[PDB]
Amino acid sequence: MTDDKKKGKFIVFEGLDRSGKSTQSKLLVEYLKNNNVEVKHLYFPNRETGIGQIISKYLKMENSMSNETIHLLFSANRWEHMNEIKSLLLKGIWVVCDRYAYSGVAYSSGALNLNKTWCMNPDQGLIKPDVVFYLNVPPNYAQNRSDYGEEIYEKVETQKKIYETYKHFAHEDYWINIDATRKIEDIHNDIVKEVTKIKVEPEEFNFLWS
Amino acid sequence: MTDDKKKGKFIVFEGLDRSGKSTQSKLLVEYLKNNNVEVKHLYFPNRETGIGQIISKYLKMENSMSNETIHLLFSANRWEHMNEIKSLLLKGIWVVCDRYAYSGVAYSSGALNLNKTWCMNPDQGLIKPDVVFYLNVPPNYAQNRSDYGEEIYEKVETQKKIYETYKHFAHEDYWINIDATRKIEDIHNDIVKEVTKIKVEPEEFNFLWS
Ligand SMILES: Cc1cn([C@H]2C[C@H](O)[C@@H](COP(=O)(O)OP(=O)(O)OP(=O)(O)OP(=O)(O)OP(=O)(O)OC[C@H]3O[C@@H](n4cnc5c(N)ncnc54)[C@H](O)[C@@H]3O)O2)c(=O)[nH]c1=O
Ligand SMILES: Cc1cn([C@H]2C[C@H](O)[C@@H](COP(=O)(O)OP(=O)(O)OP(=O)(O)OP(=O)(O)OP(=O)(O)OC[C@H]3O[C@@H](n4cnc5c(N)ncnc54)[C@H](O)[C@@H]3O)O2)c(=O)[nH]c1=O
Ligand code: NA
Ligand code: NA
Ligand code: NA
Repeated sequence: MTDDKKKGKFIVFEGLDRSGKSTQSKLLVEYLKNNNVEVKHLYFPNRETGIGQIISKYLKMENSMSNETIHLLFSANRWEHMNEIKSLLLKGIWVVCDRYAYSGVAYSSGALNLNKTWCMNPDQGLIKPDVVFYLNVPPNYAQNRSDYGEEIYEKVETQKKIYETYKHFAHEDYWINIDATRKIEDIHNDIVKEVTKIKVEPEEFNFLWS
Repeated sequence: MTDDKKKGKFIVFEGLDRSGKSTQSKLLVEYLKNNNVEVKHLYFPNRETGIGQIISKYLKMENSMSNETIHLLFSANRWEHMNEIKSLLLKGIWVVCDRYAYSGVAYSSGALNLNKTWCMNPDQGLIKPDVVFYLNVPPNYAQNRSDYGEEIYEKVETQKKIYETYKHFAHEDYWINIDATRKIEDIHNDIVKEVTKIKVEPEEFNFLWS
């Protein structure tokens, strides 16, 4: 009756810029809703919060910030959401989340040359997701995307480095590589095949990075 | 000509709430200007910035935030200043600083119950000061001073836990314990005495947490 168990499932999309994360998670969520499964759609960065408004401005080059300043904002933005998320998952509501601490590490080490550990430390103790679908597109695949170049990191050479740093996570048992250069529909079914593989049962919360 | 040495000295004050840090540093700056040193007065948190504004609001109880959200903001706030303080110290301007990283560790783990290491990590890599002046007073000492209680940690029980965690720095190279229970001018005196002790010569930059 004093229950502290995670009851929803936590699903994260990771990927390079414009890689289809909104496209996929919308659909996943939509699929989850036609199957008696409850789910909230989240995303990082959340540009609505105080902290979030500053991240946005950085991304849009309306301001500039130092590497370590912006990195810690991205991380704080995830912690300002931990209760929300924890609450949802306690209640049995699934969370499908577009970007997370991986983005944080991939981007900052890749694009801003920060040290990976340094980059990881702030995000330690955030809730561990049950799965990450890394939508995988090659950096030069991305550029053909509709709004490519409008935001700070969307330059081929930069994505090129971010693509390489993302492999820092390939060895995780929840890291699921998805070849994302396809028909939206194909990618979608893979995700589905993979989400029903998971068994629905209550369990203790886990935290990064362990 | 391609020179990256530190030519200014960098002095932090640490202490519990309302200990006399602003007071003691207005004095040290005054003194430094007389005896011909160029010096800039800084303070943390710097409430005036996009981030500081959020910290301010937090401290006044105009918002709440998770512990981790706020702690990374305190850190971010110092990183957004490093470019400035590095330029100053590069040129030979001294920096006198009201509060720094130590505040972040002592407060966060003491008042908020965060893991020490985790608290330090985000500050790892900031410029190291030369000397820290800790204005030691007993935890219940300061409670009569003009505005005490207006801001979040200004509770006797909370001060005690902070006092215990500041000890984690107590007997270190750069750490200088000052009995700040005294009349202002006697405190000032003991500071100047240790300040005259400094060697003025250029040197390598040092970083937290070495
Ligand atoms: C969390 C975090 C983020 N960042 C950095 C990383 C990012 O560079 C940046 C902006 O954050 P963002 O999430 O807005 O950046 P993007 O993800 O690039 O922006 P999008 O959200 O728009 O990208 P999506 O991956 O959602 O792409 P999507 O909107 O789904 O689709 C793009 C286009 O492609 C089509 N499309 C979708 N799937 C397709 C497919 N399979 N085949 C062909 N076309 C496909 C879509 O319909 C759309 O037109 O922030 C950090 O540095 N640190 C951090 O901690
Ligand atoms: C940087 C950082 C801060 N914090 C926390 C620590 C803090 O709780 C709060 C910031 O808050 P603050 O630093 O603005 O507020 P205080 O620490 O209380 O410092 P103040 O700016 O309020 O004042 P001081 O401590 O400098 O005290 P001062 O302004 O010198 O004077 C206090 C009063 O006492 C008198 N006084 C001063 N010295 C006296 C003496 N020796 N004897 C008798 N009286 C003395 C003065 O006239 C004044 O009224 O945030 C974190 O949690 N993490 C972080 O990383
Ligand atoms: Na997205
Ligand atoms: Na105070
Ligand atoms: Na002060």
